[PDB]
Amino acid sequence: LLTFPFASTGLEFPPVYHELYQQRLTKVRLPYGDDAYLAIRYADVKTVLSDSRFSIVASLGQDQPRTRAGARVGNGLFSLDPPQHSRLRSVLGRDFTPRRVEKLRERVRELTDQCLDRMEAAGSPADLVAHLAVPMPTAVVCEMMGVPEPDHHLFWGWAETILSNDTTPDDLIRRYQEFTAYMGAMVEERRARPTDDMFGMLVRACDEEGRITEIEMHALASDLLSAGFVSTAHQIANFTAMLLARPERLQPLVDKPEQIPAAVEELMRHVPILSGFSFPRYATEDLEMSGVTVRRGEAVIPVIAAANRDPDVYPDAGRLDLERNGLPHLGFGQGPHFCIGAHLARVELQVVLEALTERFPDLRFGIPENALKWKRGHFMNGLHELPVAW
Ligand code: HEM
Ligand SMILES: CC[C@H]1[C@@H]2C=C[C@@H]3[C@H]4C/C=C\C(=O)NCCC[C@@H]5NC(=O)/C(=C(O)/C=C/[C@@H]4C[C@@H]3[C@H]2C[C@H]1C)C5=O
Repeated sequence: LLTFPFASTGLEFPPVYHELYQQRLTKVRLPYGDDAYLAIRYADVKTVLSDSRFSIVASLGQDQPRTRAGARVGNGLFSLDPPQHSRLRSVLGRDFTPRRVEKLRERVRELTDQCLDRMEAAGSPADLVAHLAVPMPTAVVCEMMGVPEPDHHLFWGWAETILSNDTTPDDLIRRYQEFTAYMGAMVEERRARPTDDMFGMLVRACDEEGRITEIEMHALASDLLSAGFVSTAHQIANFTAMLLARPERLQPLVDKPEQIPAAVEELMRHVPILSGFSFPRYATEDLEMSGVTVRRGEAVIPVIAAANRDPDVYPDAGRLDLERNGLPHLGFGQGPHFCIGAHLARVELQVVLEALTERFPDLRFGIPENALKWKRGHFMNGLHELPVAW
């Protein structure tokens, strides 16, 4: 069988997809676990993520298709189908609606400003990744939850083990052991004095309301502290890099600040954030997909990066047109597991571009472009460093 993931470097979209779009659904072999079909068409990836005939749970003895040694199993939102998924997620729901998240815009700019003060203080050329991409989204969610600043490094280390393809079940055991004790302390302390942060709301939901159990309370906090900043950090650098590599660099968004939200959406469609793939889904009944009968139990991988370049949904899909304003990308997913932080991420990315254009309109790469240190063979695509000058 065709091997997957496919060869690519940086944010390169590999040409093999232009072949597969014209072809029927094709089966592939993965680094670990069972084989799977590759959903790449826009409508198919949508069906995998939102049709109730595709379950995220391997309830038929499947060995999960994956790029990581130890399979991704736990008690959080990615381990559940509706309605069970829907009940647990509703514990967090109200805190991530657009109405709640628009309120954080001011603070997001505050932290973004503080990061750039430090970056500018360090002198040109400086590493945008270390000075902004990493600290800002980390600070945002950690202070949403109630995690103090000097412990941020701990949650970065835990998050990277989850996302590293060389993680064994043993490392995941270690992470789990270390994360449970740390959150174990915050629980005791919030039981000994309430606080108006988000982990404190989880403690009320477990202890006062009986809505959730202790391990569910822990799981939800793990989900948000694992999925909640590393992806944004990668995108801040990926987006800036895409923009700085063009002749006009940031000038168009300097000239037309009102077009920043669209640029954020276009970049979300264009950037192949993933080197691997997310969770496979499993057909719960026989069904037809791009000329193939997918049988009950068989796995299908939703390749978000290919959906976002469907040749019939997006004309000239390889072109980054910040005015494209195309049909809705699947970059935050779709259906039940559609990113709970989608708006927070849009807010974070919009503000970063506001602050960078208003402050460094002549931003530019600080090293030659071909010297850039793209991460090789990682789960997410991105940069080890992003030197910038101004
Ligand atoms: C650019 C930044 C981000 C991107 C590209 C992104 C993308 C995604 C995607 C595509 C999914 C669905 C994956 C699948 O269904 O297989 C997802 C799920 C999730 N994301 Fe995000 N996300 C981003 C930022 C965030 C932020 C800021 C948060 C903060 C809460 C977050 C928390 C989550 C959680 C908890 C889930 C699982 C939800 C569920 O299973 O119900 N992500 N993300
Ligand atoms: C740019 C967007 C990214 C996105 C960003 C973060 C998510 C990752 C982290 C989310 C949750 C999390 O760790 N919770 C702790 C429970 C343990 C449980 N046990 C596992 O082993 C496990 C995983 O490995 C999960 C991997 C998630 C892949 C997700 C990524 C897919 C892309 C679309 C579990 O869910």
